[PDB]
Amino acid sequence: EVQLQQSGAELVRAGSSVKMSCKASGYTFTSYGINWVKQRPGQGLEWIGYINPGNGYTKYNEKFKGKTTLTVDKSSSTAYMQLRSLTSEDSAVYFCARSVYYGGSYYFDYWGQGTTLTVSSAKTTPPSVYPLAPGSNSMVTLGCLVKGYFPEPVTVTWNSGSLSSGVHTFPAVLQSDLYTLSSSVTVPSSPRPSETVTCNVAHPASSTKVDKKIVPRD
Amino acid sequence: DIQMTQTTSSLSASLGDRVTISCRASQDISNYLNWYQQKPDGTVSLLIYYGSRLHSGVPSRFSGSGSGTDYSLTISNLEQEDIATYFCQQGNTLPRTFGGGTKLEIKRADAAPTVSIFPPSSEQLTSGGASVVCFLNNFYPKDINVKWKIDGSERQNGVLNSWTDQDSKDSTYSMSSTLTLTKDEYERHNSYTCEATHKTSTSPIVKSFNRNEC
Amino acid sequence: PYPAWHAP
Repeated sequence: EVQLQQSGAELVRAGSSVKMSCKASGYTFTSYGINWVKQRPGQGLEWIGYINPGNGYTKYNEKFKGKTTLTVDKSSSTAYMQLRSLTSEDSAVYFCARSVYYGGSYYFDYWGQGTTLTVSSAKTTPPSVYPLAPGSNSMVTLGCLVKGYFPEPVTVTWNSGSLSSGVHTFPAVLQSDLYTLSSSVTVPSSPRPSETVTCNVAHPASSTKVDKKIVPRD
Repeated sequence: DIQMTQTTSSLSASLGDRVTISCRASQDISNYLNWYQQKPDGTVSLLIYYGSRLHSGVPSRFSGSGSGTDYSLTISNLEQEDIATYFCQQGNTLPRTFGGGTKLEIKRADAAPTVSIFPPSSEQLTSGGASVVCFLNNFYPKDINVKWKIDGSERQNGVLNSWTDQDSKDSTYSMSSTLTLTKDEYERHNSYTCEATHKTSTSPIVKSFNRNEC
Repeated sequence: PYPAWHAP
């Protein structure tokens, strides 16, 4: 098959730059073009520019020009995209794709998994796990606020797994340059505070495995 | 240049139906249109190319058409596997442009959200911060407006929301909303409210607590 | 006015 393995996630400080890879396999690297598409998780896809491996030619999207640079190396079938003077606006996942000719034009027939680029000054920091107990009825919801960590991901489970049904762990959101997420579990009134309910949040990046117990009150 | 408007952001349907996703160019593209299907997992793959007719080794039940500015991907005999986001792309002029994309979801019967509000934790307050959290769980349709009130009036700074994708067992959505304040601002007020407007009732679903009754 | 590869 045709394959495109892109680089690993990237973490960088605004003002700085980065260089991602796109290694091609299973086809003649120089017989096809590589395009770059950005997907900020806002609203769609943007065409950055592109390049002809054999040709060395490059064509940019006016917007991404000036801060973007596409290159290639052919003694190892790899293409590179370099972003400069990064900003919050450059946080997105970037894809590379192959271009095939047909009719009088192109289209992308194969893509890479994509490369996540988070522009930030944070450093690995463990989250604070706050227990969410109700406030002063046959089913009761309890929460757990995982606040102030970096970088993703975070693993949350309740009672180490034994509490599986009725659990909603939400996508993390960036606030303060740090991620924050929440999780909720719904157990009958007979289990809590009668028994113990604990959220277990793991954060591989900082080698942290926190177990927070949800106790009555505040 | 030519920009594509996929004019429906989220499209709703049942397994088995005939789904039609549209896309309009702000100018004639002489049939230089392509369709991609991105999955929740993040990966993108091609479907149909050129004028919308041409196949790239895929299920026959994927078909394309259109002719000037108006095109469409039609998934007859829809399937689970097919639940994903579809983007159209024009290859007539530079720069290349895609549409906003259209995301399919499974059709389910309406369900009001269950709502829960939670005061700041002791643990957190001792750190000088204060976050009030509100979950709105297992609701459908997925459109919803959460509104916070402090001491009776709206508040909008600090509010950060998160939404889960449609669930796999049931086809409901869940949402979390969090109001973050400093410890002092929080202790300067009494009542906190989480109001959920959803077209399940014309009346909001209200949850709140007072720091005094705490 | 300037080069491309399917268009302007």
